[PDB]
Amino acid sequence: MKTILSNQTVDIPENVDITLKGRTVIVKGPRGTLRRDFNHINVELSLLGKKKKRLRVDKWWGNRKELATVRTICSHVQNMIKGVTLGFRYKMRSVYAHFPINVVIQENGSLVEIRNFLGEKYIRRVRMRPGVACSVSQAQKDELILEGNDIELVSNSAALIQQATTVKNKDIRKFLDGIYVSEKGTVQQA
Amino acid sequence: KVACIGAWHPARVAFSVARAGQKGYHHRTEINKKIYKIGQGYLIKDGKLIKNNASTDYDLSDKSINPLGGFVHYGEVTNDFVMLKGCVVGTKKRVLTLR
Amino acid sequence: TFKTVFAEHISDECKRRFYKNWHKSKKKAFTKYCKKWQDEDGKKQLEKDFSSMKKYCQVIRVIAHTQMRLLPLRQKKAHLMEIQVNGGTVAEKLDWARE
Amino acid sequence: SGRLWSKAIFAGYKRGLRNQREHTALLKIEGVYARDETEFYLGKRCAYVYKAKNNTVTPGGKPNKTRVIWGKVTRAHGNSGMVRAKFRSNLPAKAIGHRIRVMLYPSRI
Amino acid sequence: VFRRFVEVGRVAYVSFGPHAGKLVAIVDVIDQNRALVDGPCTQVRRQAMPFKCMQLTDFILKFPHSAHQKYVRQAWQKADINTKWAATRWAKKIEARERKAKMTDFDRFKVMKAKKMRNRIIKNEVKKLQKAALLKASP
Amino acid sequence: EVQVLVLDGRGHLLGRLAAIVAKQVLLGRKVVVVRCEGINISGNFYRNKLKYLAFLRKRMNTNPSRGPYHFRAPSRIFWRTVRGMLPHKTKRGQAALDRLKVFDGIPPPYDKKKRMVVPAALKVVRLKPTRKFAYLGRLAHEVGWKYQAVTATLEEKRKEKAKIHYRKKKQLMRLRKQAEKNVEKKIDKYTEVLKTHGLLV
RNA sequence: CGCGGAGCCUCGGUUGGCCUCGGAUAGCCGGUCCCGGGUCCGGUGCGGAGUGCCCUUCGUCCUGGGAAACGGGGCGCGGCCGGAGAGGCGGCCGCCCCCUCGCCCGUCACGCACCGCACGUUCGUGGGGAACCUGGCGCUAAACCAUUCGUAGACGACCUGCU
Ligand SMILES: [Mg+2]
Ligand SMILES: [Mg+2]
Ligand SMILES: [Mg+2]
Repeated sequence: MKTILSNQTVDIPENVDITLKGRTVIVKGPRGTLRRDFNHINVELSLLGKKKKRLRVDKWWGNRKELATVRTICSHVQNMIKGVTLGFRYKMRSVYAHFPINVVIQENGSLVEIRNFLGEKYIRRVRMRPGVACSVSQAQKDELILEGNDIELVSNSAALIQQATTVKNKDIRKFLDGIYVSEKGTVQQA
Repeated sequence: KVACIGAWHPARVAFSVARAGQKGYHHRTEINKKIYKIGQGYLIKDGKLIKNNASTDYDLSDKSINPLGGFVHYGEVTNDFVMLKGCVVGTKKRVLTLR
Repeated sequence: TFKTVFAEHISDECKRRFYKNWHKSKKKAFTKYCKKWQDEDGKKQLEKDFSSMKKYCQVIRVIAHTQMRLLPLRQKKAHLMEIQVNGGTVAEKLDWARE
Repeated sequence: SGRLWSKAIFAGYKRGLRNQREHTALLKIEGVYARDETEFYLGKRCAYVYKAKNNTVTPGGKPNKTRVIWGKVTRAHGNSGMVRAKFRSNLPAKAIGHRIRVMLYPSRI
Repeated sequence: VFRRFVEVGRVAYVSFGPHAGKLVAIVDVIDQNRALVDGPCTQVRRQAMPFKCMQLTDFILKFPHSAHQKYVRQAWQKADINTKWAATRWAKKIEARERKAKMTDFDRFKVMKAKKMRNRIIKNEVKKLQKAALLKASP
Repeated sequence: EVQVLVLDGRGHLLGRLAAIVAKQVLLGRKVVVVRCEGINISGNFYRNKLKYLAFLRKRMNTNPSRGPYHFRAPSRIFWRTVRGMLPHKTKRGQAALDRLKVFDGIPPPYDKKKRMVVPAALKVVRLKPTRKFAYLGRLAHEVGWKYQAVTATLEEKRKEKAKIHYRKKKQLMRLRKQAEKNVEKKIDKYTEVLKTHGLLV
């Protein structure tokens, strides 16, 4: 079984004008621009319309494993389109039982530093990805508010600072301390 | 002696077993020797030479770095010198490369 | 190694290094070489050998020697050494070394 | 003027894996790499021209020091070019990987 | 990407096999590898061919799948495929490629003299065109 | 045929190119393989690295200075695969193996000569595109080759001298095409003879 | 420095060249208008093509017509420039100097035309080794031993010194 054709189309709003340089999607919107190549996948990308501009992607004689990469491309393109019109925003709370975790942001949101995690002296310093700007909230008492265009960089920067606050050599069913991603939202809430 | 120089198999003496031969005169590079003093040589200044390069600001004696009778098997040090902490490779009069 | 340039006046304690028997030699080392520092057709060869060394080389090393006549030792033959020059660009560390 | 013979490589002798028969040589003619392409060459004279120390006689000239071992291309060998050739005396093993001339004598064109 | 498609009516060019060099038309598709295939005006009777033998052209005929011989013959004849072919560059390249092969020893001589002269004029002319482009004296 | 055979190494699979080379070297045929960092190996990277690290453990434990010599440049890894396809204990295979010159990058005897490509040994011909492969230049770097940075800086310098050559060569090609329109009333006789006999479509 | 000559000895292979984009492969290549790009126009079973391209070699004399005339030829001199990854190579100029021949198509005849027959044809003034004549321009050393040293040492080796 190899399926003759499996396609999936993506609707593009009027804010963003994507281009196709082969298998490279350059999405360009109000919040900046983005770029990924999909040259590790054999698909054909084509812009369709003249007024609405869909984006199809076809596979042509794929087996089952190749047929899964079609909708992932569509999902990455849709996270590009959401990223350059709404943008990504992760709010993450700092959970502590006794020792208040003190986060102070270093140079222009590129570096955070974490002081008092489980009452110890070593200072965590974890650098954000290029493009992700972290911040300390004013809505609540202690949550970080980091945001950016690309989803795989905003999410990686939350994962670096969550794995920076790991409890070692203790039971982690008590000792629930750390900074954990509390919600995965957007800027410019539609 | 070394009593056993290998098992039956491998039917050969390995390169890792201690054997007799040359000791010393090997090139060696040792690190992290701290400089304690860069000493100044004998210079002739006002007709008579100032020779106090082993003086401190706590000793103030007019003595050179030379011990009485000179350095044994070497001679006397009239030039600039370096005072390193500890021991370094080679005999006396050995040329040392210090980087 | 790309290109080597020597100075015009090398002293006898350094020229003694190039011989195994100084006493039987005619002391002829670097004698046809030194005349191209006082030439014109050989002079222009020297600054082509600096400027090509300025535009190709990445590592510069100066060739220096000790001066054994300040030492109380029996040896008169000096020790040559290549000591490399760190810091700056290659053109910057080259005309430093020519001074 | 001009080359006027077609150039071939002496590959080896007719052999099995652990036996070789030195009376039949195997040639690779440059240009032909299929068995249907090799019918042109199937009667052609062929020579192994080499030089030695002493002078020998030359038919049509003064004594050179070139010597020739003459042969014929007899049949095809395999599926890709590769004729096999029968020489008057067997080729020395020094010749393996050197030039053998293929001559265009007896013609059928 | 992908301007030429296997479909019913697509005219292909058979590249090897026994019917090598013949235009032919795709009548129906079998099992991803083979195609029912008919050349009514190129002496290829209806049969099965693997897709690796055939090379797609730009020509498409209009008939439904698995029609008989006469409906692909008359679709061939109007919008005449035999004369649109041998006007494309691709049929001209094939025509030139075999008449170079069937070139005798004397015709190789006449071409050799002609090309040797023709490259004298062109080489002489490019000497003049690049010394006239060399006459440039502006900062 | 007395010239050498210059093969670009890039894009070629290691053991498919090696059987092509080893049969040519035994038939006479001087051959030079340049740019051996571009040689590919099929299977994903970590798999092929383990096969080299498993090779790095075979050493004569009595005296490893006698042992298998584990060459670590990409040119000398390729040189041992073609040696394994040669009868190198005989005089014929030793006289083969010095008809073969292997290079990392493209040295200045061979940078101004046009390279050949063996299509029966290419990655785009011999692998399915959804199969993982590796690079001989990368894999040699993790096993101890000192010089992929200096070889990359000398390949990017070679290519920018080669771009200048191309756009001047291509600048003469449009002067020659310009000439063929200037002189066409005086070569129309000769472009008919060439067009009749299969030249000049 | 010469091919400058004369001969040798010895090792043999070889039988025209290709003087360079980088890469992509579910895409490439080539031209072009406006600020290396966007446009636009072509090509794509690669024809601006290695399934390719370039050189072509009977020699001359009579004699015409085309191509040419900004040319050809000189190990011609003189200068300049490029190239370092193994540059061992590639250019551009100035003056002299000969040739209007060499490239195509034609007139015109001639050359041992050696009497059917093989190793012919190149690279090539090949590599290597001795000896000789002819010219110019040059050049005038070390190493080892003996000796001394003791930073070294079984012995050799090593480190040293000597108007
Ligand atoms: Mg515990
Ligand atoms: Mg010969
Ligand atoms: Mg090592």
